[PDB]
Amino acid sequence: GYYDIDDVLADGTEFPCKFQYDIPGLGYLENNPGRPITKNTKLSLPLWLARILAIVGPVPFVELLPPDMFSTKVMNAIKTDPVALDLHSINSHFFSLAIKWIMLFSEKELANVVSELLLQRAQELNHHASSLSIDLNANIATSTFLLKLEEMEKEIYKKSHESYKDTKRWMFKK
Amino acid sequence: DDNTEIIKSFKNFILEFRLDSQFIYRDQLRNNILVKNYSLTVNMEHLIGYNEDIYKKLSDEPSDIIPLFETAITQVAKRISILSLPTFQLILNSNANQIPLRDLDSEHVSKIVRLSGIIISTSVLSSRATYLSIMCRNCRHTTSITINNFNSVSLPRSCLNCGPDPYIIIHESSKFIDQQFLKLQEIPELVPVGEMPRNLTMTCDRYLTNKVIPGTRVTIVGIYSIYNSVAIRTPYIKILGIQSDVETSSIWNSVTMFTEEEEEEFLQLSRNPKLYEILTNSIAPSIFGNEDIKKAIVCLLMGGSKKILPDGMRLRGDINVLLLGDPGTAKSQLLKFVEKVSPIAVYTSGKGSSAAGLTASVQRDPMTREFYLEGGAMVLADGGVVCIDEFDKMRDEDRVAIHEAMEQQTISIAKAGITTVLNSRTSVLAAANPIYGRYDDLKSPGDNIDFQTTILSRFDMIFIVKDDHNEERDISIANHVINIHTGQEENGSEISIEKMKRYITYCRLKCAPRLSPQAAEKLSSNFVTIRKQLLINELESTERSSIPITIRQLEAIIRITESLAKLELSPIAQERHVDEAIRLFQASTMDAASQ
Amino acid sequence: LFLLRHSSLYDSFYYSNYVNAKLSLWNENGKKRLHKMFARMGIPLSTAQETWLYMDHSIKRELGIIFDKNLDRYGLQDIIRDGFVRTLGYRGSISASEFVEALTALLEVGNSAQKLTNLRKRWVSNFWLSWDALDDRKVELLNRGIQLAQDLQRAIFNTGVAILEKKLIKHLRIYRLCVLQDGPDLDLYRNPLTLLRLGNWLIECCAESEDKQLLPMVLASIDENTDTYLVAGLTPRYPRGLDTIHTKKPILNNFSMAFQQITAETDAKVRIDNFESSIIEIRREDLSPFLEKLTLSGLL
Amino acid sequence: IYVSPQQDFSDLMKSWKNERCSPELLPYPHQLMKRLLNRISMQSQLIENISMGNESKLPLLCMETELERLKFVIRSYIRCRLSKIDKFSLYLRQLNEDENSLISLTDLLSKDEIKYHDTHSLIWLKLVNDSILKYMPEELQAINDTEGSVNMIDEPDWNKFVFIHVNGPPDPLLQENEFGKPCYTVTIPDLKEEVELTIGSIYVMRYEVIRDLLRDDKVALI
Amino acid sequence: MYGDLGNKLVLEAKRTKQLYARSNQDVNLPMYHEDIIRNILKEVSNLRKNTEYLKEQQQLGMLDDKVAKCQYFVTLLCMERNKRCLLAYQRLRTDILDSMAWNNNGDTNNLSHQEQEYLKEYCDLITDLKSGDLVDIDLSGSLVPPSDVFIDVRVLKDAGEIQTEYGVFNLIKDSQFFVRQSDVERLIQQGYLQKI
Amino acid sequence: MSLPAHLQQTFSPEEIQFIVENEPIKIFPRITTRQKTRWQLITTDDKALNNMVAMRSTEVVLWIALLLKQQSKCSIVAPQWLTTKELDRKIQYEKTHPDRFSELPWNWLVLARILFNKAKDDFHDPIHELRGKIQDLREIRQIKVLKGLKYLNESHLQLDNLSLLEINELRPFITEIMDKLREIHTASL
Ligand SMILES: Nc1ncnc2c1ncn2[C@@H]1O[C@H](COP(=O)(O)OP(=O)(O)OP(=O)(O)O)[C@@H](O)[C@H]1O
Ligand SMILES: [Mg+2]
Ligand SMILES: [Zn+2]
Repeated sequence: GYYDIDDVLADGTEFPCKFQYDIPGLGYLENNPGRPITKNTKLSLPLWLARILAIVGPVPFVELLPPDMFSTKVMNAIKTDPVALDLHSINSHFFSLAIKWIMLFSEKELANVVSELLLQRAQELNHHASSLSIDLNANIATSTFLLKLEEMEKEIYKKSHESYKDTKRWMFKK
Repeated sequence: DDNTEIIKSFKNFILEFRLDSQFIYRDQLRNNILVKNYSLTVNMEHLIGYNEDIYKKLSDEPSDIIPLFETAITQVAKRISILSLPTFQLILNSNANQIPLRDLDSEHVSKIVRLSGIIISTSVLSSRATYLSIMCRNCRHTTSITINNFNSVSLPRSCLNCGPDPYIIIHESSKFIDQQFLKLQEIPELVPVGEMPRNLTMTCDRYLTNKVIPGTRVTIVGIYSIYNSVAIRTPYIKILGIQSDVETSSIWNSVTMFTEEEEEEFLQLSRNPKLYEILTNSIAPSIFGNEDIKKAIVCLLMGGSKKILPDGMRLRGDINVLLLGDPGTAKSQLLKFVEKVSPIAVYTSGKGSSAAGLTASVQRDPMTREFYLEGGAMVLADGGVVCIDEFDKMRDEDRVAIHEAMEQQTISIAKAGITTVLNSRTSVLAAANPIYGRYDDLKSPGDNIDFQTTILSRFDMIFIVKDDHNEERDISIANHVINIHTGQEENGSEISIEKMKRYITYCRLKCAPRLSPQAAEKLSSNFVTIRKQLLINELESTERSSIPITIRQLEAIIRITESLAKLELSPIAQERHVDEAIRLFQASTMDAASQ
Repeated sequence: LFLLRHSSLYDSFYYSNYVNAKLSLWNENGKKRLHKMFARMGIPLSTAQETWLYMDHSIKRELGIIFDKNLDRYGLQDIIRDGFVRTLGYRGSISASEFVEALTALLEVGNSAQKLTNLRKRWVSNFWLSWDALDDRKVELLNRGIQLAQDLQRAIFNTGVAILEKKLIKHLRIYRLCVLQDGPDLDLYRNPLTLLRLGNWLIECCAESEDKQLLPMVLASIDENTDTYLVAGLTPRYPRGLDTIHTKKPILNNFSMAFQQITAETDAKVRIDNFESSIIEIRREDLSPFLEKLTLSGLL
Repeated sequence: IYVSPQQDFSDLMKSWKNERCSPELLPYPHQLMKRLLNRISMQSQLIENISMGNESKLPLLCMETELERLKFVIRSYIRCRLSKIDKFSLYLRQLNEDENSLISLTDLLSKDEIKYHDTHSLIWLKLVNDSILKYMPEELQAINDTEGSVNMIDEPDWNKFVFIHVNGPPDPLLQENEFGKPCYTVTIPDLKEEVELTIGSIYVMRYEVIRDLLRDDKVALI
Repeated sequence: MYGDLGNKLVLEAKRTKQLYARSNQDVNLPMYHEDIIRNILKEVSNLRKNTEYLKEQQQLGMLDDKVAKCQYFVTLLCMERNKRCLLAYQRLRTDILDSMAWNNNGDTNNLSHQEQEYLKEYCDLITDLKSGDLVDIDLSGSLVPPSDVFIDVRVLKDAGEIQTEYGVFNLIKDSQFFVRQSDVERLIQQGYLQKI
Repeated sequence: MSLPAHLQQTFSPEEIQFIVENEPIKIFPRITTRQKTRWQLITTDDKALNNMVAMRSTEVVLWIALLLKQQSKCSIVAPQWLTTKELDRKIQYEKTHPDRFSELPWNWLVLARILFNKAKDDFHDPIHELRGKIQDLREIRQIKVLKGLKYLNESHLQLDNLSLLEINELRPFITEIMDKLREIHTASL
């Protein structure tokens, strides 16, 4: 969405890039201002800039290098144990960037890996959302799993938890 | 025979108990199995209400019936979660009268008891067996054993020729659980006349392990039993439930133990326009005046924010406060209150302390002959506040043993082979007297203070409390104290100790403000002016200032600003907090230095 | 007994009007006598102080037998009575007397002319707490009421102890008088209900007993926030559970007539707006003339 | 085609549920809503007439309660429609601007809805042009641009998953399956898959594929 | 870089949305971030100046085609990003304003004057809608279905003998009514009554 | 905006109760309205109400029946599926068929909750037994739903005989997870 805040934030992450031309007066992209940017320079640009620079330019202006969030180590960790993995630390907008990357390069290995990860994680997500506390007189696991959730998973969990909580409140309303 | 009937009775309680329109225990079980917590907490008032006969059995012979209520829970859990799982733990809650720790004697052996105490030590987890696979040495016959951890079990003595004790355990096919040992000391007030506090050994299983830390008051439900280690047995308590006022799990890991309903209360309180006034008034309601010291104590309890720079340097985020003054000022009472409000705190007297008593000490185990490390006051207070009273009576060496733990927040040891760097992130609140007992204005400030500049510079704020005889103030204090002696607002002007402690925990684990550029420019200009003021004062007097102003004071002002911002859950610290921080610094440390 | 099923067997005897009247628990000899009674009944002190639910069940079952032989010796025989107990499945059973006590406690402490109006508004507010406590869907309110009732009875016991130890009761020929001026918990007695609770406590102890002539009592209390008294005449009561021809006859409360007569005759400034005509409000400086005229009236 | 008040209420409820669960903005049932509003006014007048004049107590209570129920249903329906118009304002403006498009707002919206659309669009455009757009160059000064990096016009989620109940006809598309039960056949072009929709069953389907069945009333969203 | 301010503004917008979701009943829009918006618009102004300078240099300068294309593309993208962040923040605030306007039948210092005008004329629009053919329905009514015909209610704050359309109610503080929900639904909404 | 965020894309439990309360139910009138004023409704049929006779089975809307029961002027006749024996049979059917849901009505939970709350003296079986049976059935169906959630995919999914309240509970999780799966798959091509 254009007005979706989460998407605007996601489009602001930095991705590695490598310029392929000689463009004077583009230093501000690099740390230093007002200096020519020589070819083969490596620098991290925001997605909203890097993507359009990569598709526009024959040789485009930049080439996208493999991000560290889609490296072989991360894929192996995803495949080994999806539920235990801490996605929030890898990137807070992992799934959105993954979908954007798949669309940009149309690679299906990543698509299958991400789909399996999402399904397996969603199983435990629903397990936790369905668990509602009770007060006898009138925890740790839930918190540790919540800490690991990505932003989109955190929205889905909130919605499902509220739905379950509303149904339980209606059914047992004295 | 009777065991099956008992199991059937406890299964019908879990399947038929409704107080209104919700099955409390059936739903608690399903919700626990869904998050992988194989246990059920049952309130004994509910069991006395379903069938009093079931309670009579559970209380008459606890170590025989509790094992039969666990299997009932397991059967119901299988029926509820599996469409045709270890043995479930039973955690008990009770409201029976608490027996004093020292009143437990032969009359309570093998009975359910409730008691309170202070945890002084915790052991490294051990592994107990729950399902052994065994084999015979000679004929190689395979069998299994099942064990419940309720003692009144050993390998078979005769095989099923094979000599005595023919069975060896097959470990790769057995299953084990967790076991922990705890030492419980009685509360200081409960102790009888002229008696040292007494200890008691306790053991917990599975989901009751790693629930407490040394130095926290707890309430225990368990079984007072005995184990043979002549015709005497050493008593111990088999824990069946732990209740504490400290969310140790939240403090060690993330933010936890706060319900959304509880969390909502904290946000509402933070939104109060005058939370600063309420917190200041809530500290020591029974001590008159001393508003600046109470604000300083609020800032010390709140703490600053710690930063780890990319190069690795760490910046202290705690605030240290010194109270120098004349007798009768209520410094010791303020320290005793701060020890009681803070989630973690230790009250120690500088006279009755030592370098090893603080920090950590090296001890030899009499059995293994191996040296190990035991934490002292500053380790026992890690993540909290240490109240060092009588700071002037401490010996020079024992005081010198505190510099690194006060500044770098680490305790480097190199003794008896043991070589390590522990962690001690504590705030020091110290009370002291001048050399002559009273701050004598006639003599120079270098004569009333025996503390060296190195130790003094480590304190963020130094308060030189002077007792001046003013008739109006004297009458006011007399009236206040008489009212205290002969004589509950709780109307938005003061909050109880429990709520304040929980709010401190929430703020510490939820906020860590950062300075905005305007605050940075303001604090930077103020530091330049203060340093110039010390130089003009020094040029005037040949003597070198006894109260120093180094970069540590700039960092202290930053910490005070950040604590004031954190008090209101504000992610950014603005000038409205910088002004208050500068005012407090001028009221304490520049005030002390000016004299 | 005071809240037998929600407190210990010890506290029920300790905080009971009748038991305190017949044993004088406000002094040390009374505590010694109560401990002797418990020792004779065969109930360990530790067992008695245990809460009702978790008390040893043998003694709980035998209580009727143990009480009936033992109580007559100590003069506490009339404790035996028949009442109404209501149980909701799988919940604790509560008696009518304890329910009424909880409701009254919620009414009392549930929570110039401007302050008076504010106080009356607060009591009108408490009315709805007590009204809610009557619904089985609201049980937390009832438990809250029982807790408050225990607190209030403890406070009344302490105030009565302070009154009796100092001998603040003046025994005039027409009536008894007791005026509180510097008590520790004097904010409690602005409510007529709490004042009547204390009045009943006093009426039973050392007034119902002692073989003294029946004399009406006047109880007054002060509040610095408004500098006025809340006087409250109280009717005397015959020895409890003593059926007799004279006890059969009822005793009326004449304080309304005398109070109105004196107010009309003197420039009293008395407020007689309370529904119970025996309770009025007086200014700090008018109580002495009012009581002098009361003694001289002779219509009490 | 009017049948009876009961049928009109049934269609009102069908429309309410479909609008609540659908991802797009369904066409407005002009005739049904006209009939319903007129009946509401007439019934209110009848209730007032009767009340102006003890066995008659219960009937009045029932009539008033039924009026409250009907008013609530219409209120929720209209509120949901207004919210959807808010979300898809630029999309509907785009529909109207295009002349090749078959749909026209006078058929897709009522008079109140079209008035709300125009007025709210004008108000919001005024606000944003004052606050932001008046500073940007002439190129980035359009609130509806589709040739930039990101499309500014939000379209309905065509492939959203929605629970459906197959209730059959009140038929050429109908057929039978191996087990002999009546069923419908639909194709998901993305996956090239053909999915059977047997009658009396509940499915979680994409909206695009079952959209025509929903329009013809063969299925109803739950 | 060139979108840091926009990112910060969107972060503040996210915080506002999270606060709105967490809050149960009372919601107050945070103070309009005038300073950050001023900085963002200033940045857009410098970007426009840069574009003008680039065009002038291309008209008379040694600049080449590829270099001009790249710079003219990087400036346009930066302006687009700033515009998107600004519009997202403003749209979130406007959505919350719409919700508030509908919650009422039809402090303010936080809003900027443009938002104040928007809210005023949006309430005018809501009332105009309510006046039309949907008069018999209370468009700004309750969205919870009617369940009970008669309810017990309690007066929460003292007020005179308010004369509502349905009748006269003597709103004495701490007094209960047995009335029909339909009549007293507005009073409950405002806070003069409670259901209990 | 016009519609709160918690009512978007889904119904609230009160909305489901509102929908359920329009289905017909059987009642035993305690009054004789039939003539040998008059109801005038517009949302349902009014002939049944105008023709009532004491102790004669008749069918009316559920909310009218509840309103009448509130006045002790009618006794609701509980559905046939809400007897002990029928619930035992349904429990057995659930137990023997791990891969399918029983053929309970699409409003069994909501109607059970409403009738237990309102008409406690109109059942021919002890209420506690019926509550226990409904709880057991709910647990079995919950196990089945948990097992069946492992087959979410970018294509259709089928949950036959699942009731309205359960579908309302599960609508957000199912719909959002399947939408994300579809988005990933579509991005793949
Ligand atoms: N407002 C008050 N100010 C000062 N003392 C108070 C106040 N209220 C109570 N006290 C009394 O202060 C006494 C405690 O001593 P205090 O803490 O004041 O000593 P200190 O000045 O810190 O110590 P030292 O006299 O050894 O230097 C207690 O008896 C307490 O009754
Ligand atoms: Mg001291
Ligand atoms: Zn052998």
